[PDB]
Amino acid sequence: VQLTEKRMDKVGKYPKELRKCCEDGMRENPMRFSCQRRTRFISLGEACKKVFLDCCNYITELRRQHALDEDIIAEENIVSRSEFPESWLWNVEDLKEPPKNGISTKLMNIFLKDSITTWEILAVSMSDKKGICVADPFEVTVMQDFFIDLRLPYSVVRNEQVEIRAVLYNYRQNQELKVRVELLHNPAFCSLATTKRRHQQTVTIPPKSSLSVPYVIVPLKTGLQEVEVKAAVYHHFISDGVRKSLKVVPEGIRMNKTVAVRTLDPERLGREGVQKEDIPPADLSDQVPDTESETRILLQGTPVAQMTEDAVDAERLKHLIVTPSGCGEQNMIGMTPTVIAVHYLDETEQWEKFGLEKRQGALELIKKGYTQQLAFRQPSSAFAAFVKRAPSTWLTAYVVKVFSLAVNLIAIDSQVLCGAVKWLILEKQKPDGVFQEDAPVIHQEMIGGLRNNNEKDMALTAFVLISLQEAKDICEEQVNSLPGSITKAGDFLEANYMNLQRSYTVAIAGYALAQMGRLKGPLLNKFLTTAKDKNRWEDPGKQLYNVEATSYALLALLQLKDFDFVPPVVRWLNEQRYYGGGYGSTQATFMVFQALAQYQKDAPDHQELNLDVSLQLPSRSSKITHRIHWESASLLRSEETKENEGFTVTAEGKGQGTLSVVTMYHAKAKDQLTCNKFDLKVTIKPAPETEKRPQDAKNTMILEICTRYRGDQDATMSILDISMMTGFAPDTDDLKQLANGVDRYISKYELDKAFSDRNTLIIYLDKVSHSEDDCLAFKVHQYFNVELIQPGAVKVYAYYNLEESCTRFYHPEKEDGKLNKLCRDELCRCAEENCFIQKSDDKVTLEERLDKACEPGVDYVYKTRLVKVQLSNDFDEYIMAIEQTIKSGSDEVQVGQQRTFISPIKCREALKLEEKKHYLMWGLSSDFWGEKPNLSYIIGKDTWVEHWPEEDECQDEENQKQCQDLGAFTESMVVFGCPN
Amino acid sequence: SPMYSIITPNILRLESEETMVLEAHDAQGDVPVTVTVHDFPGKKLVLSSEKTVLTPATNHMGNVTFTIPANREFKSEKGRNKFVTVQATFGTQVVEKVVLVSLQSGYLFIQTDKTIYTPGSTVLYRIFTVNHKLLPVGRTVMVNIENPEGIPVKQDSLSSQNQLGVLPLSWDIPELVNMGQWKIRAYYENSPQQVFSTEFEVKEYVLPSFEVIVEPTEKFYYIYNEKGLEVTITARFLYGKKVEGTAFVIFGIQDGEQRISLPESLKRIPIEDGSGEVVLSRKVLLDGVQNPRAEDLVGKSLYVSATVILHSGSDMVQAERSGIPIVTSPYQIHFTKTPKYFKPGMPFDLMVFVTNPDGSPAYRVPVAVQGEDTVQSLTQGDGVAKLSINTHPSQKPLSITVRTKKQELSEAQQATRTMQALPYSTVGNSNNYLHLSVLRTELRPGETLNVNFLLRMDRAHEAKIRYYTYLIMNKGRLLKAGRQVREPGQDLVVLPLSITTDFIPSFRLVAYYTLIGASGQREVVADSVWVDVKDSCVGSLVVKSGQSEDRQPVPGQQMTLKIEGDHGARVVLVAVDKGVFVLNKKNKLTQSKIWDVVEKADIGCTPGSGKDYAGVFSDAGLTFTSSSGQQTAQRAELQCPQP
Amino acid sequence: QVQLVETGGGLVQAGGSLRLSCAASGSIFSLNAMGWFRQAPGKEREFVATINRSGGRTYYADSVKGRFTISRDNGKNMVYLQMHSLKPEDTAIYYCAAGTGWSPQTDNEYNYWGQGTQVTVSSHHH
Ligand SMILES: *[C@@H]1O[C@H](CO)[C@@H](O[C@@H]2O[C@H](CO)[C@@H](O[C@@H]3O[C@H](CO[C@@H]4O[C@H](CO)[C@@H](O)[C@H](O)[C@@H]4O)[C@@H](O)[C@H](O[C@@H]4O[C@H](CO)[C@@H](O)[C@H](O)[C@@H]4O)[C@@H]3O)[C@H](O)[C@H]2NC(C)=O)[C@H](O)[C@H]1NC(C)=O
Ligand SMILES: *[C@@H]1O[C@H](CO)[C@@H](O)[C@H](O)[C@H]1NC(C)=O
Repeated sequence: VQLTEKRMDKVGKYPKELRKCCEDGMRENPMRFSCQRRTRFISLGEACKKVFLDCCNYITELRRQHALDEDIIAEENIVSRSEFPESWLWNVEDLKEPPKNGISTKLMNIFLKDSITTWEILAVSMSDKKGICVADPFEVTVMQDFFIDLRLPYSVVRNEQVEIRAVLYNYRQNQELKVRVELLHNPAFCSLATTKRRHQQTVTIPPKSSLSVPYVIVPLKTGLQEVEVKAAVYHHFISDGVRKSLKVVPEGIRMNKTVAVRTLDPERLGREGVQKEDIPPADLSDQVPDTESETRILLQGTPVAQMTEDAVDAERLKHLIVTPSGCGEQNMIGMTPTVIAVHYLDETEQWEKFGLEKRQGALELIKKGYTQQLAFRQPSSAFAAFVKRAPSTWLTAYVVKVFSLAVNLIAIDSQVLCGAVKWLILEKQKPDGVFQEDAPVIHQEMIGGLRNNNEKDMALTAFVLISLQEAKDICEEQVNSLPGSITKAGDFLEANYMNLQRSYTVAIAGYALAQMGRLKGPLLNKFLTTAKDKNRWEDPGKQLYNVEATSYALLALLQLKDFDFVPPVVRWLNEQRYYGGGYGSTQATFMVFQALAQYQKDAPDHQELNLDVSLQLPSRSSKITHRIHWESASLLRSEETKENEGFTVTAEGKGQGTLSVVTMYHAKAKDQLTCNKFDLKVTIKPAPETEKRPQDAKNTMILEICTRYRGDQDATMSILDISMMTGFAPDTDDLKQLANGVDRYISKYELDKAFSDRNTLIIYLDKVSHSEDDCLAFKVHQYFNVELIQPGAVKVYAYYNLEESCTRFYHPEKEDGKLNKLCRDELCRCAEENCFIQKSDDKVTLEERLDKACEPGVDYVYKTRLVKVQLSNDFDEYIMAIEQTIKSGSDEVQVGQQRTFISPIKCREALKLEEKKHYLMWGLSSDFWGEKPNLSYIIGKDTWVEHWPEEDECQDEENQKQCQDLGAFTESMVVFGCPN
Repeated sequence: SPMYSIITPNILRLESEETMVLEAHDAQGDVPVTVTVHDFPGKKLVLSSEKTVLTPATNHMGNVTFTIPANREFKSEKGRNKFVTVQATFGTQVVEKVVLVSLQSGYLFIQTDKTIYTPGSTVLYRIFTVNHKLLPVGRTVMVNIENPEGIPVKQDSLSSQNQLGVLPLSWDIPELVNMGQWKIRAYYENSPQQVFSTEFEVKEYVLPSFEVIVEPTEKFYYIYNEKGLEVTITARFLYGKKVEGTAFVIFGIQDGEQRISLPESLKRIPIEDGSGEVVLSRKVLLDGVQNPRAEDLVGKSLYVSATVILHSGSDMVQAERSGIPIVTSPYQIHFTKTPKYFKPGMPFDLMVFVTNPDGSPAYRVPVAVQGEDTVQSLTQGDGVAKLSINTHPSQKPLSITVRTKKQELSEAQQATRTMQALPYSTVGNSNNYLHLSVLRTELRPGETLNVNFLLRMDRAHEAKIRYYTYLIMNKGRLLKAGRQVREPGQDLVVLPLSITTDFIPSFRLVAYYTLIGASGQREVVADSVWVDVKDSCVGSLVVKSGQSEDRQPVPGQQMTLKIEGDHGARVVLVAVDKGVFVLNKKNKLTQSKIWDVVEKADIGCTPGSGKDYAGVFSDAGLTFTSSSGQQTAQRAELQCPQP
Repeated sequence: QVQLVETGGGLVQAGGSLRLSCAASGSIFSLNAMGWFRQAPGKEREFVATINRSGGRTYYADSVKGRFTISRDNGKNMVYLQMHSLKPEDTAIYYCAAGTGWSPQTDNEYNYWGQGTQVTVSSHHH
């Protein structure tokens, strides 16, 4: 009863075609949906559905028996290994010494690589007399019999109890190795090794095998720290050692919240004199305690200076956008912005001052983009958003547009472009002039209204017309029906133009009609009227779509050569930068780039750059006067300050630019207060032990994510951005089952690690239904067991409208208290020293209290009373009450006011507080902290905390000695001052 | 009587030195000859006069070596073979022949460091630019890298004029790109119609916890062996620790490029100590139901798919063993190296090629001919064994049957093969044949080969033969040409052929004599031979260790590397892992691949004879024409007619 | 790789002393084990002394436990063997050997050897 051979034996009785559906039906679905609920998600298999149900029902009732058992499918036609060691010794040398019997000899001394593998050097000779000669491989078996491997996680969050392990490999066959393995000490984390003594231990490795030696460390400081293990063998002369770098990340999540963005322009705005502009400080009502914050002030001399400078540099082009790129339109970062950037620089003749050498680099970037984009192509030149999906009309037309715009820069194959135009015109355009879309919706303007969907055809047809407006003389001999398609599309747009209710449709349709010269009269009036405040085309509830609509409308205005309605639209488009200096989605950044770039077609009485921007920063001691001029290599200047303040900026002179004020801080792990346009629930539940896990894994758990759209229709494109907990990684088997099976629930996964905090897992969803919850679950494996784990984040957001989001956090929440790594040793007292002062082992006198209290840093000395205790899984909050200010600090506080002290979780057991007990506490002016509620004293290495026994219990033996000392302390700190 | 003979390569390669040998028979005075080549049609000249005179001091042998400059004309862009007309004027008598042209301009070989990559790695590739003589030359070549959709994503265009025929190139695979059999195309800027390609797979990034090797004990399957196919399942971790687990293995039959998975052979064997043996019995094997017999399954192949699951984890790795042959005999007899025509009466040499089921050459395999099976001939290292038969002079089409007689075998496992050979055609039924015989050895440059000339003819006009005309065909070009004297009354005439490094890798010898025939007409008796030299380097290069067997070097050690090459030659190196060099299918870059490519572009199609008197020159890759009216049938086929 | 040349031997008094210098022809760093071996006529190849790559760890055979002292100067690429309190039974051919670092007391893990030098310790009279 192996029940695997039964499964495969039953699979072997279906036709070879349409045979995968029974295989995927036999699979254990991790999101344990019944057969009839999985047959709802199967796409194209009509006979497959019945087959999927037949086999699913089968194996499911064969699983109802037998409570070692093997229940995995044995598949076929899959190659196993890749990632072989990188090649080296790639050089061209020649022989030019006198030959010996016609054979020249040259000796070349080389350095072997640090890899344990069998290299095989291949040689080829080319002689201009005796021709060519391919040599035999010279096999070099590089081997080492004692090799030490250090296993540490990807990143560890501060104050976590992780157990790294040093695996020792012994390949000696006749010898059982006795070796002394030692962990070196680093003051940046509490290890079993200190400065007082080493942590060296003697172990014995069996022959032809390994041994794992564990070390538990507690990171105390954020940054890249050195984990170094030394191994010295106890018999031979082999001494090996490993020194790896472990990065320790802060306790929250990184945020680059945009403080404000202000258009720097003294001529059209700022009236008399010149423009003054106040910039507020940041919110930071949730900044993680004891974390730094950096404010980057960015001065763009022109509206499109940073976007170009980033579009040229390779290792900076992907910083324009805060969302991943794993789909047909998203990948277009590799082309579009670099394309319009190079064109903007060509039209304005700026490569001379900027640097000619970079142009070709940009072109190579475009080449790479083009290469990447070719991966989404189907037969007959049709582009789908994801492989194994129906080709989309919108994406195909958009790729046509970008490619036809790119034929000027790099070599674009006319077969793909022309075949795509042919696919669009011939297959997707109906004699109605309407373009059909038989794929899932990508843009939320592609789905339109329901009972009347007239505008649904309007927006798509206008977009495809904009696409074909730039492939006029580029692709025509292959597809000669471009004037007729433009005719029919423009006719459908110009006929049903008075049926448009949304401002986006009006915008993009107006630009499509203006490109042909058909925007005039009632269409012109109707178009310009909808613009609210005559500087933005917007709809409530769709935020980035308003940036797109304003961009398309600006292109319509520049197409009509109208130079009156533009400056307000430029001022509005320049101040929509919400996610860093750039924008959220791809389409927003692209269209704003195109429009703001094409406002500088020529210089027809247009503003030339010569600004005199002075900034009075409170953190700095003097004014800061930046002067960016035209005909300068860098139209960009930036400064950085490590203190968050609200500074005043004063622009002057002639020139229109941008002031981007962005900060960087770490927010706490609290779930979203108000989730705008998304419902999201995340739960994590442990998996059974007997259920098999990978070998290196220690514990396996199930992660379940359930989301729902709150809109009137289904969401069009959604991202699940899951940041893993420390030491965790997803099970790629389940991800493969969900992304590639017949019952599809995931478009594709990524695991796109950008080297920021913990590694992320991006999941792509074609849609999120509003009629139900799109639950999906998968296994997560903990390869390093961690205690005091800080929770992980799961942020959902719509790709083309980032304000539709919901950020939730998940945690196992183990029961009633904290299980840490065994605290008996000094490894623990070391960790607990960090978060509150240390007492001399009950040898505490009031004279000592006076010393430590009369330190020059001691700003406040309070007598608190523990009112409330709200402890979380990342930071415990003690809502205290001041009963008497024995020494008030730099912050005014009244007797009886509450102050909420924050403490790290790792210190909870070290403090062991009880509610409604008196306490003596003191600290520094640095202990005060900026949050709201304005109750922020961080209990740190300088915060004295001691339980004050009440008057009724001073009649006990262990208390009176402390009571009298505390009273003498109080009066000796009120009546008598400090002499130090 | 005056007879001006012209023979030149049957297919003229462009930008290559083609030697033309023109003669003057029965004429004792010296005739001036200037040869020119014209575009067909038209009077467009692409070669100068190329002067020479044929003085009796050189026995009337001429040299007019020339190169054909590459130009576009006569529909080299519309699917026609742009023929050219050669002119050979002997005083006033002019002999012309329309010769086929092949725009080839040389060879391009592509070196890839790996064959399976990861999306994100670097591809180090080099282009080698040589001509038809495999010497480095400076040409302009276009290098395009194509995705499996056939879209060039990386276009380059460079000249290897002063880089000594090598072009180092690199490309970084992006993180998201197509998956499949990516190609690298390389073609000459002058001859884009000729493309060379090397393929590689990008696939994806996978790192298994353990490797599983699944292979049978026998490198083939003998059908009548009821022991079954015994397959070994070994599995070990990637660091030398044997895997403990269990393997689900299944068998099936690969007919052509399709398969029939057998759901009756699925077995679960325990993999203990990294070892596991499973057998596919002939009982279950015969039970595949289509038509049940054991001789219809010959020619198909088997395949073994194994899925090993680890005991201590959920890890699972599968491997497949394909390319295993189902043979009726563990040896194969091939007449592909044996001529397809025989001369009646005079003995026939058979170049019987003995090989193994995997295509490898056989060694020490006794073979014999049916009928006169009382002969003893063993196979050499190259895999060729000669079997001579003394045939009778008749009009019979000779049907030969050869079988191997290797004992210590059941002699049902001995294969037999039947070839059909058509007779020769003498002009005028003159019974005039010449036979060239050589002793089959694996010879090297530096040796001297005795070429046995045989001449059988009637007693009349036997004193008219004082000279054999011998020409050497090497890599498509004419290497050496000359005369071999003969005293009348001799039946065997030995030619001392001095073999140098130029005869590599294979050469065809053409020998003919012309005379006034007994039927009254012009008689041209001819015969050729395909002689295979050991396929080794024209030069020499090896790479060995340094001072004193640097034993199992440790990572980071500075080991001395000794390079042994030719004087005045660039040497390119690339250190790749064994794990990628081993699994690259047959896409390696070896010397044998180079020689196989050069021999694949050979003009001659038949080993050593022709259908008639002029078919010998055509089958040898030569156009023969005369002033007396003897010529070959012109070819319009750039590729040989495949049988 | 590296080859070695031993010098400093010869004939010496019964209880005298002499230092044997082992010259290397390459890089002596990264050589974990550097060992002196002796072979007397009518004796198996026996072990004398080994020194670590940086010194500190020294292994000696019981026959020369306190009488001999092996040293090394990595800067000069030299290994020294000082022989104090000689005994007539020490008459042998002393070799210098480059090793791997594995099991230095045995002679199987030394892939490079030298030429050797004859040390003859003559007894009193006889
Ligand atoms: C979130 O927001 C943060 C804001 O901090 C982003 O992080 C920053 O990204 C910036 C670029 O996007 C980084 O800008 C760089 O600034 C460097 C300056 O650093 C020092 O400057 C002082 C000034 O005297 C020097 O002495 C020091 O030696 C350093 O240089 C520049 O060096 C760097 O590159 C240069 O820029 C200049 C012009 O600005 C060029 O002329 C020069 O050729 C070179 O290109 C660059 O400008 C900034 O450091 C960086 N902060 C950190 C520490 O990360 C995040 O990337 C945003 N994250 C996301 C995901 O959006
Ligand atoms: C012409 O050159 C070839 C090649 O070396 C040679 O075989 C031939 O003998 C030469 N011609 C004469 C007349 O010697």
